[PDB]
Amino acid sequence: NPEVPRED
Amino acid sequence: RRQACDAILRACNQQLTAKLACPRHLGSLLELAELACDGYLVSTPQRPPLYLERILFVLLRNAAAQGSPEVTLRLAQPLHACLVQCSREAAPQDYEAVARGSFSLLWKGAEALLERRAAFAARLKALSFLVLLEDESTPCEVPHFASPTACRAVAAHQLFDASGHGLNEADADFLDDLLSRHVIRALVGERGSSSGLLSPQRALCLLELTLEHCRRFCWSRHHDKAISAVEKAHSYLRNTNLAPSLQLCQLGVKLLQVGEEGPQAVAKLLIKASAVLSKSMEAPSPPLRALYESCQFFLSGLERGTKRRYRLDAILSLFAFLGGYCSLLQQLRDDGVYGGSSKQQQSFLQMYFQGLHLYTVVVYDFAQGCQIVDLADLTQLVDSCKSTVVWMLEALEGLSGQELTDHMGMTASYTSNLAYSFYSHKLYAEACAISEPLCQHLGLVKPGTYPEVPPEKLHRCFRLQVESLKKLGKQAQGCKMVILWLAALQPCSPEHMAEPVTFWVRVKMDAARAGDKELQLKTLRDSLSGWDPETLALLLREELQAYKAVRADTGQERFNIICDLLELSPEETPAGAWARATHLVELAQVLCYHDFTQQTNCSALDAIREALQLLDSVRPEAQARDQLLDDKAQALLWLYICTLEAKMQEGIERDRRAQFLYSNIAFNLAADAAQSKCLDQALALWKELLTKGQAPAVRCLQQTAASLQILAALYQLVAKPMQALEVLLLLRIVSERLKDHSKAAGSSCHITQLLLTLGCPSYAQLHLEEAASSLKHLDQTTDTYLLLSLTCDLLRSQLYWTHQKVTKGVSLLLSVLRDPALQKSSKAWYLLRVQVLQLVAAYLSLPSNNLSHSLWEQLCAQGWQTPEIALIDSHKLLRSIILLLMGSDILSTQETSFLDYGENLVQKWQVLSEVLSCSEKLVCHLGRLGSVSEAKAFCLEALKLTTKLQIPRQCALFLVLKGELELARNDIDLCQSDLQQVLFLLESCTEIPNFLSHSPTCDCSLCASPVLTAVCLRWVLVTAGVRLAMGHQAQGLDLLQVVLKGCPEAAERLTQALQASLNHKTPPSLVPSLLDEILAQAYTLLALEGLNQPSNESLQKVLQSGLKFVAARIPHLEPWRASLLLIWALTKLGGLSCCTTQLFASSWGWQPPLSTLDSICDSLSVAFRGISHCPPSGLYAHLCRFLALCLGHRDPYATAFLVTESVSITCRHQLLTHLHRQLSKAQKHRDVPLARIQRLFSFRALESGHFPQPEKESFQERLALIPSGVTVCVLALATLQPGTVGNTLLLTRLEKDSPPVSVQIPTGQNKLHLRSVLNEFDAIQKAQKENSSCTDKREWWTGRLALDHRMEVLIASLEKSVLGCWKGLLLPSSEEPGPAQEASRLQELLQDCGWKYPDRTLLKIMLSGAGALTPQDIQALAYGLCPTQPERAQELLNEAVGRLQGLTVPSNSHLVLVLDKDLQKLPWESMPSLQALPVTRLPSFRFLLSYSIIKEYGASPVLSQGVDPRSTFYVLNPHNNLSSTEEQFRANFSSEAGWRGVVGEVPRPEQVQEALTKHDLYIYAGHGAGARFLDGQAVLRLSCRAVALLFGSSSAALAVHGNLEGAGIVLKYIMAGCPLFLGNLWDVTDRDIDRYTEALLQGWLGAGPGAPLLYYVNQARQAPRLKYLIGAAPIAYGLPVSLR
Ligand SMILES: [Zn+2]
Repeated sequence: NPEVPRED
Repeated sequence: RRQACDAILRACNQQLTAKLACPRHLGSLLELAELACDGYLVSTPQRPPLYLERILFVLLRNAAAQGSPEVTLRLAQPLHACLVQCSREAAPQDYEAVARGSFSLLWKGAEALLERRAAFAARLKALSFLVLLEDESTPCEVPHFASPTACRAVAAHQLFDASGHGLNEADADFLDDLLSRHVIRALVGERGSSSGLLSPQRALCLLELTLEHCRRFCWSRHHDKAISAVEKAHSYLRNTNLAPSLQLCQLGVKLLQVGEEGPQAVAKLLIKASAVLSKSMEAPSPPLRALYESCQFFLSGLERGTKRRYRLDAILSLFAFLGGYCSLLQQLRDDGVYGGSSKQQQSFLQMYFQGLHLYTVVVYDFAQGCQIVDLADLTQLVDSCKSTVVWMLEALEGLSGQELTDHMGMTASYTSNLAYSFYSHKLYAEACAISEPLCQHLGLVKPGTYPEVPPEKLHRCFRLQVESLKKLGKQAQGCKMVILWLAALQPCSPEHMAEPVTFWVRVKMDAARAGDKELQLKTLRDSLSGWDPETLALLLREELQAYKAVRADTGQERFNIICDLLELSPEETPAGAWARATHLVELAQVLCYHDFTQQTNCSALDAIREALQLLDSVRPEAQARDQLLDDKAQALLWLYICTLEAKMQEGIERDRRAQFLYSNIAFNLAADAAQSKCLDQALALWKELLTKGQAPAVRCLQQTAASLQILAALYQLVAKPMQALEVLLLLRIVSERLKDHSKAAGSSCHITQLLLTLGCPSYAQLHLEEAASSLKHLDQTTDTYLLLSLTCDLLRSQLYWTHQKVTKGVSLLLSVLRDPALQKSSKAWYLLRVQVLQLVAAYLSLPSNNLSHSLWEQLCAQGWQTPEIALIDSHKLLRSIILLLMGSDILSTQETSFLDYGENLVQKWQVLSEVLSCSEKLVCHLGRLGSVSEAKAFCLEALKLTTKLQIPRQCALFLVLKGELELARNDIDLCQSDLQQVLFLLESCTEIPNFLSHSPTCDCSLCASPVLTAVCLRWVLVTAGVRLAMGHQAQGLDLLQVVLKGCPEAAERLTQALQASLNHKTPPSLVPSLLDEILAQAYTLLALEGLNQPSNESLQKVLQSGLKFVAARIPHLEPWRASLLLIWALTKLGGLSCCTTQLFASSWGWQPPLSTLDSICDSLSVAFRGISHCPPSGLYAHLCRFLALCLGHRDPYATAFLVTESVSITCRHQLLTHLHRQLSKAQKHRDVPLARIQRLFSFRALESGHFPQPEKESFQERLALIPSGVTVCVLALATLQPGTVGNTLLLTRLEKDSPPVSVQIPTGQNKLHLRSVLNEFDAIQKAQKENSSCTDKREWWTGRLALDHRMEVLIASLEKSVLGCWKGLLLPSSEEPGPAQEASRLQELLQDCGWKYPDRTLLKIMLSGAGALTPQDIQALAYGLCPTQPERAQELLNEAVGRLQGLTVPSNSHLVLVLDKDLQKLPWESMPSLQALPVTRLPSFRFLLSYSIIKEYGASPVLSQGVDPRSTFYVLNPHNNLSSTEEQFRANFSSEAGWRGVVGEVPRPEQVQEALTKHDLYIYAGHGAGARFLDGQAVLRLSCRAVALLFGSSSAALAVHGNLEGAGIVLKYIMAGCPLFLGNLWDVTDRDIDRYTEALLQGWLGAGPGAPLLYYVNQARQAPRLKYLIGAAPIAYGLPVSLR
């Protein structure tokens, strides 16, 4: 499952 | 008998009458006739019918015909006795012919004989007969004495000594002998007949004679004889009607005889003196003339005795006599005998005024000599003073003509001197009373009756009263007296009316300040009602001018005055139209800077437009053409001002509503040129007025000068400096015509400053001398003098700076800086300080060779260390002035009135212009230094300011600067957009661009303006840069050729324009230098392309052309000279590619397994000395690393210093600026650690010497400062072509008490070079970003796994293919003594195999890691170190490592990695050799020394004590984007003991500030680095006590844009003092970084006290599923940190 990046 | 003898005598008289050839015979016959006369006398001396007397008279006539006075005197010798015996009466005219005619004969005889003594004695006997029968003679006139007999005696004294200085004792006796025995005896008579006293006529003669004798004797220094003479008359003074006369004469003769004695003496005689006069007038028939003549003598005693010998009682005693004397004179005036012939009556009045003239003089004498205790005496004299003025005005009653005019003239003087005395000794109340009767008479008199009394006398008499009333508190009565002052001068010119008008406004303004409004209610119109309309209008205009002169708030007063004036002026008449237009211009000003439209229904623009139309409809006469010019010019100027004010207010609301870069189109319209046309027309009118030789006929030239000042300031704001120059020249002309030397000096100073800004120092020098000349006519106590002298000193300092006289210029600048007057709290002083700061920056931008070391310390000791600091302080002061003048609306749009009082108007536009100029300087300097972000901040602020004002020219300038900055950032799209905006502004200001292909001699807007020409050339430069960045070569080169052509051509146009404007004969000696920075930059860019294209021969000669240009202008274009020298050195090195041996090889002791170099070192040393003081980052780094390469191991310390000084230069500049801000607030609140850090990061803290001796000494001290146990390794890339990435690694190992060790590692020779590694890293990041978006889970995971494997391969390559054998330089040193001994042994044996530069320290360092020294590492080392005989060296090395293996163990220590902008990206900490070691990163070595300083003074609490685990602040899931992170971390974070923080909310900026300043740990488990709630500025404004554990994406990364040093938030944390900063080098995914964070926190916190964070950082690195893609991301910045 794709993980969201820790960015804005 | 006797009759017969008389008949014979008559015949003898005829015989004696003949004076022919026988005159001696006739004289002999006359002698016989005298005997015959004696014989006749025996019978009868004189016939009863006086026949003998008639015969004697005939004989006397015969003697007169024959000129025989002596014979006649003998003949008439017994006549007095014969007349005395004659008695009877009826003496005829013949009696006079024989007696008075004898005196007449004697008068002719006196006119004959040269001598006087004998002749005067004969005349005295003749005088005894001249008026002998005067008992019934007619009275004499009254310019003379009482009787003719005494008048004769005075006449003889006239022939005597006329000077009357002294009388000889013998002369006094001889002179007395004549009158006493001949004249006095005859009048007295031997038969005195005591029964019959002297007859009335006889008595008057007797006293008159005594006075004349005493007056002549006393005046001619003789008093003793007169004392006896008075006694003789006093002897016969039994009783008489003229008795008082001689008693008063006795007192007079006494007074001169007493002379200077005890004080009471003067009073005692004066006391008796009053009694004699007073009682005599009481008599029913007083001797009027007797008292009069006698009193005049007594007055002389005082007038000759007026030697300041006066007391209080003397003056009152004088007033007693003075008053009685006045009664006598007016009483004589009553008598009408002299009333008919006013000739004598006028003499009586002159005597009255002489009597009063004495009183005024005596009082002024007393007044001057008065002390505090004496003021009581001065007060008692008031009532006496009051009566004096009353008598004088009463005396004038009836006088007409010059008698009226003159005698009014005294009464004005006499009261004025009396009032001045009281005004002088602080007696205001009494002064008004003395001048009141005169003041009211002068006002009430029908205007014109007194048309000749000097205006000054009237002005003085009135001024004393108005001032006295003003200071007592009587402001109400003062205004009425002012009207009386104007009333008296009703028939007078307007010039005299100025002073009453000035006093009116002052009295009313003080009244208003006192709180009174009733006085304010009254205006001149109502009080002056009854005067003619024209004079009332003139007075109202003067009152308006006086109101415009005063400061503070006067808007509504001027509005009321303008309303009254407009009502008075009749609009139906053209003259009324002109007056209405002028008053409408005044109303336009008032409505322009106030809000009274609620009372007029008219705006400022409507009023000024109606004024302009009315003025256009005025056809003037022959004269009045000048006044019309002035009025129309002022109207045009104020129309411009009001339009600009409306535009500014509309812009304020535009921003307020919006609260851009879209309004740029709104700026430049046809309205811009239409608006500037008004200023052009005003200038044309003023030039036409003030150029012609004749002095202008304007009502107010001061207003013309002030308007000229306002026009010049507006022209500089709109960026039209030549027009401002013309206006300043006109101001100089006006100031010369107005005799104002302050204005002349200020104007000349402004011209000098303008000429210096343009770049022409000669014309500037000429204007500085005119200013110095004008300054010598001013009171040196005035602040204007001090200001102008300090300004002239600054201008002379700047001229010395320009003409390379730096030593004396620095001395002058230090004298100005140290002057206490520069710190005075006034707006003009603030404006002076700004130019001081700019000149300080000018001196601070100079190379160290220009000035001595001592003067450099003296200049830096003032407070500013870098030019940027001085410029920033100047900008801050300018903003403060703007705030103090016009609020904050023009600067920010988040209420104070403008308060226009003349100076504020000029200062407003001046300060706006200086803000824009200082912004330009700051932007240029900061962009040149490589600090693009700050420059962009200033550029945006200036663009906003020019947006509000709507000035297209300044907008174009700042848009070009912004385009240059965006090119520096490598942002091509935004730069192109800015350039296109510039193109539109330029094309619509003049109405491939069209301003190119213009004639060299062109007169268009873009060619007649230096500013627009500069903007065009900068545009071409930035466009060429864009073209070259986009790969379009030979187009950017074409544009650079255009720039090269354009700059010298434009300089000549400016030269010609300046010469034609100032009308100098010779041209400026040297062409101005303002486009020389543009030409130098073009030269630099063209030479750098020649480097890229070595074949183009054209570019090859450009390096020599540019170097000669920059060498001709030392030291002003030094940074460009340094760049050109670097390019020359690179050209001489040869091919910059191919990775050959390179000339540097000989200078290095290891190779991968005069001379040209001497010349290169010299050139590079010169360039380094050029830029060492204030270096641009990239150029400095290039020079430093190239010179380190060239120097090699020929000088280890120079190489290490050069490598150290090439890293993080922009951070050094920013730290210096930040430190200055900290010290400034420290001074404001109220520093030693701050001073030491300034001295550590400073560029000028060097001693004098030759390169590199002072640099090496500074480096040696900084190396002595290193702490123990720390290893500093600098990894820099040596770039052999600017704008590229080098493949040579410079490695410097710095340690305490060990010599520096350096090494060069060329990586181009091998595959997997440094460029390949960086390219692979960037590709990995790109692929990660692409994969993040994908939605298919399997593809996402597979791509992530591939990226992790790529990261592992890159990390392995870093250790094996880049550092190779030198990896051991980063490892700690051994404490065991084995490696030192082995190095000592091997050094000599290695030197015998060909080791060129034997270094024991390098051998020690490499032998410490003996265990991990692979056989291949040994082979590389031995083969590259001893190339002559490699195998023997390999054997020796293998033997040494065999002896050292196992027997050595690494120790506790710390590795600080200093990396450049390109290498900081790579994850060096994850290399397999560095996995088990504690490693952190610092921006530079000076930062490690700074950390040591802060820790010594106890400012870093966590680096001194430790991290408290209970002082943590966490920001979790602030934006509600991540639900998994919250679920994982919420329970752990909240259950932690003592931890506070937030979740699900953006923490208020106040919360993060307290977190960073008051806690020891800060954890951000969110997106990015948290720049949304805490930006770099906020963290920079605070001191960071806590350890920042930032777990976002790219938190520790530095962004490299173009060729600029990396920027980021971590740098701000380090500069704030963060003990340690943990962050992600690249972007991460949520769950993996969650596992890393959990592992790190659990491992560190569970460890307990004394737990190094770095150990658990590398252990937490093994937690994620993606080991290298996520674990390798976190890095540390700072120094190691533990738990307490
Ligand atoms: Zn042109």
